[PDB]
Amino acid sequence: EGVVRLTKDGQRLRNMIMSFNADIVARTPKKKPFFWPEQIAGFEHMYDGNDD
Amino acid sequence: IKTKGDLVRAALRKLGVASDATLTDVEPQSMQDAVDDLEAMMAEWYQDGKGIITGYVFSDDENPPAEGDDHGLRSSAVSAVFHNLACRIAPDYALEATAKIIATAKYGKELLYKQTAISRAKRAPYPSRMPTGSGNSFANLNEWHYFPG
Repeated sequence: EGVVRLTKDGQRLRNMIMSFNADIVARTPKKKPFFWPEQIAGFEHMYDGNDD
Repeated sequence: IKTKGDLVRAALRKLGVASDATLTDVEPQSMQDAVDDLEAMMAEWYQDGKGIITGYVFSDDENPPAEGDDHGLRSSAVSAVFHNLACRIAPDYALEATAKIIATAKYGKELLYKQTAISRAKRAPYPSRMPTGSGNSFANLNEWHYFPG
């Protein structure tokens, strides 16, 4: 046995956890308000992201 | 619909007074009073341009408002106008407008003021003590600070 044989499980678990966390970062929808379509009807160029 | 008399006749029809769905006929002074009420309500809404703008044309001082004058409202404003007219003239005939008429009038007024509110939602210009950053090449024109509002 060398030195990298007993670290295999911990390293694999670290890689799996980091991959899962990157998936969480990427594929999770961001924070946006929940609006009824009738609440903003006609006012839908005010929530686009513009600061006008 | 097309003139102030139509706005009055439709408003009375909504209230169930003086409509051909109940074989009831109209009184000319009811027309006169309702046209006067419509004129007053439109003037109060307008406030000489400081309020809601609907395109309604007001009769001049010399000529009192008549039944046959065109209202001049947009096609999307007639419904709100006559619903609010019916709501306003409901107490005239010892009646209270139904919940549907009141809700429709509120919705119509909201839709009338929607576009004006969008237009009037204009931000103020930059303050008078704000500097124009060095990223603006117009700074070389001695324009280091913003114009006052």
